[PDB]
Amino acid sequence: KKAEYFAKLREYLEEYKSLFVVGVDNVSSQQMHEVRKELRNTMVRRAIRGFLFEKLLPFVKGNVGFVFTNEPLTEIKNVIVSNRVAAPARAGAVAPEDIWVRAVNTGMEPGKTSFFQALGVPTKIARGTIEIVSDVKVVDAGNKVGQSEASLLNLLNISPFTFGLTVVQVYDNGQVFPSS
Amino acid sequence: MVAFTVDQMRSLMDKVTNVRNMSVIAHVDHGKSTLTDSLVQRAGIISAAKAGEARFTDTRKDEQERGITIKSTAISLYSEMSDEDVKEIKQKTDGNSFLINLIDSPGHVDFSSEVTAALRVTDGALVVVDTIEGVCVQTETVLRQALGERIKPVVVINKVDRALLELQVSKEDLYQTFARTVESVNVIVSTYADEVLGDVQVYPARGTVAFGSGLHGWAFTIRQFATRYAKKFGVDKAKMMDRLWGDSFFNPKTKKWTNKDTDAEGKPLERAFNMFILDPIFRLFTAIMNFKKDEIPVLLEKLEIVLKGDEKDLEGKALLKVVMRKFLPAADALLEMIVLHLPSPVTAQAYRAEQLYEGPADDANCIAIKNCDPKADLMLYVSKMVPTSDKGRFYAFGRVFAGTVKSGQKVRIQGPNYVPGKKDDLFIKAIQRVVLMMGRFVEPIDDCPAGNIIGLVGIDQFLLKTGTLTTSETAHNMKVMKFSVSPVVQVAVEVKNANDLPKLVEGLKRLSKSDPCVLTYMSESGEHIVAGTGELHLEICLQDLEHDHAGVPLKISPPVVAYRETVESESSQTALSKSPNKHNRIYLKAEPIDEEVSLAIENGIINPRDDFKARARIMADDYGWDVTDARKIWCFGPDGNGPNLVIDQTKAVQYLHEIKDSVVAAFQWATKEGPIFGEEMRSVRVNILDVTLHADAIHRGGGQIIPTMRRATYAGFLLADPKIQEPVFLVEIQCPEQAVGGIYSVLNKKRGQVVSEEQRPGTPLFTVKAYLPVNESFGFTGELRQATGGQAFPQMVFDHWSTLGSDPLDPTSKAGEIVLAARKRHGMKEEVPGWQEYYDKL
Amino acid sequence: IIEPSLKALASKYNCDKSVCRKCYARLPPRATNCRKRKCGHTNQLRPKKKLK
Amino acid sequence: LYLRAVGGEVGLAPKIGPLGLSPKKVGEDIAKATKEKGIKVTVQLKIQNRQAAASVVPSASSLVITALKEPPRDRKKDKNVKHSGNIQLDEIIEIARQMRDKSFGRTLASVTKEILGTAQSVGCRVDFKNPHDIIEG
RNA sequence: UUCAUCUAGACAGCCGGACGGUGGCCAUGGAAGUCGGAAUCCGCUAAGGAGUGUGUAACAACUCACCGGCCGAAUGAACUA
Ligand SMILES: Nc1nc2c(ncn2[C@@H]2O[C@H](COP(=O)(O)OP(=O)(O)OP(=O)(O)O)[C@@H](O)[C@H]2O)c(=O)[nH]1
Ligand SMILES: [Mg+2]
Ligand SMILES: [Mg+2]
Ligand SMILES: [Mg+2]
Ligand SMILES: [Mg+2]
Ligand SMILES: [Mg+2]
Ligand SMILES: [Mg+2]
Ligand SMILES: [Mg+2]
Ligand SMILES: [Mg+2]
Ligand SMILES: [Mg+2]
Ligand SMILES: [Mg+2]
Ligand SMILES: [Mg+2]
Ligand SMILES: [Mg+2]
Ligand SMILES: [Mg+2]
Ligand SMILES: [Mg+2]
Ligand SMILES: [Mg+2]
Ligand SMILES: [Zn+2]
Repeated sequence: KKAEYFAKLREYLEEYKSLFVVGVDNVSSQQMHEVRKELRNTMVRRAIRGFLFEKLLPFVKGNVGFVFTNEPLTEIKNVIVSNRVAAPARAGAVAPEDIWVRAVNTGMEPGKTSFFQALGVPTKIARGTIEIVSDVKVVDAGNKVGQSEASLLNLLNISPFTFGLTVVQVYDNGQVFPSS
Repeated sequence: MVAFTVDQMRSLMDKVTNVRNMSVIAHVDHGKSTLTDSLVQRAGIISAAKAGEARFTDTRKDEQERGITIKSTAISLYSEMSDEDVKEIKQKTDGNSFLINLIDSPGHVDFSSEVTAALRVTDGALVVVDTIEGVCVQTETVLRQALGERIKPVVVINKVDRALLELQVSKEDLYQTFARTVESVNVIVSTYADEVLGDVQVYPARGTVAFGSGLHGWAFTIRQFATRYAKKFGVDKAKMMDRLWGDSFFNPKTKKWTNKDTDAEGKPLERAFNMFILDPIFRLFTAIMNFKKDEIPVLLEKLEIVLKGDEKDLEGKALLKVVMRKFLPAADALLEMIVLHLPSPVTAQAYRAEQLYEGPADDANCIAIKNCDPKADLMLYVSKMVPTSDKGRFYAFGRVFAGTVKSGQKVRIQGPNYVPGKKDDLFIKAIQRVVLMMGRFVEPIDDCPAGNIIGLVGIDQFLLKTGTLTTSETAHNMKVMKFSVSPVVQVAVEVKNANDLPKLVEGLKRLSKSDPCVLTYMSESGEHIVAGTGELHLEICLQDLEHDHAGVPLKISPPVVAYRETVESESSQTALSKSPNKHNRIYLKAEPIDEEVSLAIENGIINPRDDFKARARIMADDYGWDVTDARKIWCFGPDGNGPNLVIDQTKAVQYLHEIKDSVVAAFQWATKEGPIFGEEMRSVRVNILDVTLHADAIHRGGGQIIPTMRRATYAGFLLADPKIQEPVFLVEIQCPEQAVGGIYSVLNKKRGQVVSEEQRPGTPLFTVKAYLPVNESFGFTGELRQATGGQAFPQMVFDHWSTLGSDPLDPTSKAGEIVLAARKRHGMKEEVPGWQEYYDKL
Repeated sequence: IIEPSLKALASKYNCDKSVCRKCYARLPPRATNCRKRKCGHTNQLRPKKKLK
Repeated sequence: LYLRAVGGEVGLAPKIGPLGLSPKKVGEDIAKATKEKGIKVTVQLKIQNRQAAASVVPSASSLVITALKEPPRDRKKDKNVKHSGNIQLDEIIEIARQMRDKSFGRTLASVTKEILGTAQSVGCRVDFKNPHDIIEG
């Protein structure tokens, strides 16, 4: 029964003629159940030392997984970030960008300025909903994200920091090709 | 600052456009009844000297030493202005002297009755807001209460002296809190303000916000500062007074204005608000609290000081109190925002008319109200009734919207129940004296136009709480003016000595008059109950009773609760009692009534004075019930009219018509005081199976049928699994979403269950309704308040009766421990007579 | 109102802890036994209760 | 673009609808057009823009099997349990399950169906847990 | 003393994911994993329970199992005296 899954991840051996190595930095499981609709880890790095050929093994550490489709190797290179994470943090997270906001109406009902006041943002009410005046930045590059500030952007005001679905390298029927 | 004249104020009541009918509004210890003090100085009344703490609209002696306004006392004031200021009125105006009709108001939730009373007779509102405490929970509720009758608000952010000293605040954050406040104040407006104005939002640059500390004596607004300093830079006011609020700065060494934070290439520039509207004031705190006196004068002189015969020999913090009151005196900021931005009676009655009219909202008088017409038939609402200063006799306090009112004038008073058609709350007597009011001294005036608030001595024999008196035959009333607190906390009042009772029953009548929603009534259980809106509100109402209205010693007690004796079985045996005269016998069983149909007479569909053949027909079909057993009914009970009935089920029996007299007699002695504990009963039917009457007559009187029957039915009661019906309230509360969880948390500890959970659109403001057993309901409202942070406003009414699956007859159970003590207190014994007595086993 | 960032910072020192069920002592939130010997370092530890 | 919950016949609303400039009465009466075999718990969907009502009916997988039962029912006249599970009608189960957006990352036409039949929660449906390696569609 | 996991990479620690049918059916004024009862099934799967905690009025958003990362060599649990 762990018989069964030693045998399973060595189960689908070679199968194909060209491939693509990828990374799983901050990507959903719903975000994966998407890509598999289009058809077109260390228990494996010894699989190759076993069934040998290739010397492609120095490319693996971090959260890595694998794809296969033999069609034009850039015809698939476009469903890559066809997914577009733009994950708005979990409940508060780290600062990978430089924060800012500008004026405009927000179309939200004026009962949510509760968050606004918690960050020293001047606000007024017009046309019925929350317009913002005199826009400012929350705090500097690489600094604090309060549950206040996150709680504001994260779900109130869709304005995230993208955590894309990337890809590192590829073997083109015998040797490997860095980028596009 | 000099007091002017009784009939001089009478003369400007004619110039309606210069009248300001408004109130003050804030959360409890926010500074308003001291704020008012600073204005009646600028009308003579109070000494400008150490008379800024004996707050005058706190007329009451307990209002004065508890330091909280209790009743919404009132005062009208005469005021001077300068022509330079009286141009900026976008409503027709007349001269340079105005009359402010104000109500300083209590701001506890228990007293929201006094503020809704204060608003209904006013057009404007001045909301006070502590800087430190900001906008607390009651501010939001009394803001809702103003827009509820469409009042225009203007704000003043107060006790900013707390901001400087206790909070060691810098300049920008202090501004930032001002920003933080005004933002949250307008989000209240954009939800409840009537979507008929829009212009009712509040912003400081538009001159609808002030800043100060009414205790220390001073206030300002950006407009009062706009002119004051635009007179030297020679530049304008309009675009200038936009540059002082918000992100717009100046940057000296560059000498031209800015747009956004602008940074000035490192360490940015401060808002016009900071170095140019507060750099004066902060230096006063810093350079006189830190005692820099050698700096004090020539810094005093840089910014236009003046001293006194004692104030120069008076340095910091008693200095700051004394210098800044002279720097930016209070009324100047206030009169500005009140005369400029608050609606005169004519500019206000025209949109509050149609909604404030009981009859057709275009009635011939509502016309003359919109016009603020002082010549129509007199049209006036009395909102409160205020103690006389003699023994218990009440001016009536309202505002008139049409015609005039003269001392000695015949008038029809139309109470809350009147319609123009027939005999209703219509008394037709005259007014002894019209009189306009101050800090309880009133000044008799003989004639008063429309659009002003006044008193009225000569009535209150004819009013009970509120009323609307007119001069036209068919002038409809005014809408009934419901407040957000309903009379929920309640106790029973008995008089300590046995004979003061007459003084106690007039006191309740006199008490009902005083507070707009104190209730007093006789209960089914036979008590005088005095109900209020909070455990605190009830305190004062009884203080006012034990001393003034009743003036006798009386002690209070939780009210006794009315149960009913009922059945839920069909006689675990049959039943037979005999007589003293052991010659006659009755046989019967007793069964429960479908609670559906016991209602059917409680709602008056089956009655004794009516006739059967219809009694029979109705009950048979739909009521899981018989057709001929609904013909041979004999009587109701108790009181001849109650929901416990009898019918005949016996064979060719001896002499039933000459005891039908005496069987209903005993039936009535059993239905208002039965077994378990002698309360009235409901929902049990009794059917008679055989009867053995003696012969002759005198061996069958009432004296032998009624002692058997009352005996012979109690027997049939305890057989049929006796149960008691506890009374249940239907309670509705309006609560915001935030603390809505505190409602369900109390409802189950107090054994409630919700019927409907719903929200008002846009509002948070849910309104949950539930069934509350009154047994588990005492102190409930006060504990719901703490469970909600005061953000809940319950409103209870009786709904129905309910049995209990806990068992009554056992004293251990939590439905028999209730009537455990019901006997001991009532004066009875330990257990309740077993069915073995009342049943002659033979 | 303590600003949310530091309401949780202090909450970590005062509110978010564990205590001993028979020694009453205050103990690190993840800790497994009590450090005080009077209770013989009993493992019976509850978390320190929190407010509202 | 919004969505609703279980409604049999009729339908609270304006807590979210009146603030959205919609006269909520014209929509709650119209919401009984997508809600009426057919009276059970079903999801809804409304997506409009500054106008009158525009609301649709969604493919609640729970609902399809319920109509595919003895749809004879009365509201509160039953008072026991909604054990309305009638004949599995495995073909109609497939048509509904096929119509279900071919969602759940549908590998097979049957990969969608194995989720539907697995709702032995819904009722008897003559056989709970149908076969595994069978014919397909 | 007994039984377990680990170079096919364990234990701790730190980091990424924690799905879809679907708010599953019973009921509930309201119960969407998280008052509760019963069906504890399935699909996509490197994996995710018809859901181990906080929380909501109900959702939310935080959480864990469960799946990978990083580190590379030993660790875990119930017991006895
Ligand atoms: N530091 C400071 N304290 C103030 C200021 N204004 C009022 N207070 C204090 O606040 C307290 C309550 O205010 P009051 O004016 O007496 O009455 P109110 O609070 O407006 O009305 P109630 O709801 O009936 O209590 C008083 O005891 C004052 O001492 C102020 O401007 N600065
Ligand atoms: Mg006084
Ligand atoms: Mg007194
Ligand atoms: Mg006061
Ligand atoms: Mg305080
Ligand atoms: Mg008196
Ligand atoms: Mg019957
Ligand atoms: Mg009922
Ligand atoms: Mg612990
Ligand atoms: Mg590990
Ligand atoms: Mg799911
Ligand atoms: Mg549930
Ligand atoms: Mg829950
Ligand atoms: Mg499975
Ligand atoms: Mg969730
Ligand atoms: Mg984890
Ligand atoms: Zn210990």
